[PDB]
Amino acid sequence: VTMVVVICVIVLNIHFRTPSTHVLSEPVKKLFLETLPEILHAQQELFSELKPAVDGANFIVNHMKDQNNYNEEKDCWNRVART
Amino acid sequence: FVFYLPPDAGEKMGLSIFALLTLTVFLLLLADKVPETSLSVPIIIKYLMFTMVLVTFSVILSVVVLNLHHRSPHTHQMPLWVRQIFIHKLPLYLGLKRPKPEPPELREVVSSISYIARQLQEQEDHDVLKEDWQFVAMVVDRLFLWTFIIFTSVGTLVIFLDATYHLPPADPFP
Amino acid sequence: IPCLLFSFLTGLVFYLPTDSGEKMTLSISVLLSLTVFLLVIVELIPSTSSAVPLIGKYMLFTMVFVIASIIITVIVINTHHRSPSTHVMPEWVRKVFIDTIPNIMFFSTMLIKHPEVKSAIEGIKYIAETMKSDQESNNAAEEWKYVAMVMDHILLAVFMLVCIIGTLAVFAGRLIELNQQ
Amino acid sequence: MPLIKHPEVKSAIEGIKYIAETMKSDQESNNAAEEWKYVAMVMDHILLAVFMLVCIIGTLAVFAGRLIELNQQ
Ligand SMILES: *[C@@H]1O[C@H](CO)[C@@H](O[C@@H]2O[C@H](CO)[C@@H](O[C@@H]3O[C@H](CO[C@H]4O[C@H](CO)[C@@H](O)[C@H](O)[C@@H]4O)[C@@H](O)[C@H](O)[C@@H]3O)[C@H](O)[C@H]2NC(C)=O)[C@H](O)[C@H]1NC(C)=O
Repeated sequence: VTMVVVICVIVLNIHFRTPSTHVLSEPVKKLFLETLPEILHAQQELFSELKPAVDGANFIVNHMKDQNNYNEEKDCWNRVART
Repeated sequence: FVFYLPPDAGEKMGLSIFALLTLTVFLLLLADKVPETSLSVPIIIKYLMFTMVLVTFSVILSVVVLNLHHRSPHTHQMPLWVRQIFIHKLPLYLGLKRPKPEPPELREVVSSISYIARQLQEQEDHDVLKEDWQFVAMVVDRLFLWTFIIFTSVGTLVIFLDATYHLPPADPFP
Repeated sequence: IPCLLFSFLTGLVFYLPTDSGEKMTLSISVLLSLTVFLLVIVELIPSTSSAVPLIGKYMLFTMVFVIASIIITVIVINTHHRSPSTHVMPEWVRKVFIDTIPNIMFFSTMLIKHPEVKSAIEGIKYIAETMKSDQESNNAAEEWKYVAMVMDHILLAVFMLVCIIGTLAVFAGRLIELNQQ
Repeated sequence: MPLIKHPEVKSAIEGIKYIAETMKSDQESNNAAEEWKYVAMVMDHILLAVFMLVCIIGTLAVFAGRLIELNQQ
């Protein structure tokens, strides 16, 4: 039971690893997500007013992209923890 | 091993304080075995009280770590000395590295889009101040793990060497 | 010594933030530890009813301390989770916990009219107003959170002070007499 | 259960499309999650009924024979 608690602590450390805290190594990711899962189982007056809109739209798009990358690496760590 | 648990798991108290509860159960176990005299303290009682103090200190340090982790980024500002010690200096000695390298109709649309952009910028700034506190909490948790390991090893070795080297006398009458 | 160790852990729940979700775990399981240790104390100490012993008074003080910490922690958690819409912030709480607590201030924040195009314009506007309303609710939620945090900072010091003071009041009255003897 | 094509405008349009497809995929994944959630809720209901029935049956059948025997003699 003591060893299982230690295992649970390690698995929870693996599960809650975050992009801003840890680096997902490619050998680790390839080992724990491919191998072991298989083994186990004018035109400027307009632009004077549209430039803030275009810049803001680009910012929102980049923010969504960064959040999606963050989330995807989070599910990658979760899948490693499950394996 | 409570210091290796993430703060985001929400299980540090549920582990350390339940270890304390189990230690109380073993105190009940020994309550009917030890001598009741007061001339000295049994070494096994010394060891049990030492282990209880260790677990009690694990709870205290875990509470400090969780206070650092869940610290509101807006109402609690980082002192510059915390930033200097726990982000730049001690991570290098503890083996921790942060991955971060450090028309009337259209006018309403423009204002709205700028409002979303500004709100998202504020969200990123608040996030950054959040991860600073969280990284300080992690560093303070790796330091506390190492000092807990050191204190545990030193105390356990001292008590066990005191116990093991107590031999019967080879002479019935010194 | 175990009673002292359980007593020192009682006030530490007031250093635990509410957003951890482990405040009542700590308090209730310290109570469980005390309750289990009651078996040890009953097994060890005399069972007499002529008068209350000093150990009996210390055990009762520790238990009442843990109960008070549990009650006040529940009050703190209730204050932390007050909804901005249902529960309006009274002015007296704001004055006494956001204005008159200026002691330790490490704190802060004390012609294209197609229906589809018009609908897109209105949807963007609606999105912005939605996020604005969410921010406005979060601000008052955070005000209540600040009040609960201030209450926890006060009560941590209060509880550690009482933990020292009650123990000294229980034991010094006889320890000083023995030193004089 | 007019023609103003420019490298920064095209990025905004493509990113708006990306945002829409992102919340489309998120909605699909979320719905697939609520399906399993509905399944787990259904097993919770069935096993609540089953466990209360077994609790009643065990409170009765263990004590039934000796209580009726004492009623009779
Ligand atoms: C187990 O318990 C025993 C007691 O129940 C312990 O026995 C004691 O051991 C000590 C040390 O060996 C003895 O003390 C010694 O006594 C001799 C003899 O003293 C006599 O002769 C001298 C001569 O000059 C005289 O001056 C004295 O007054 C006596 O008449 C001394 O020479 C030594 O210096 C020393 O004092 C005890 O006498 C002895 N007690 C008994 C009752 O036998 C035993 O050691 C314990 N075993 C352990 C701890 O392993």
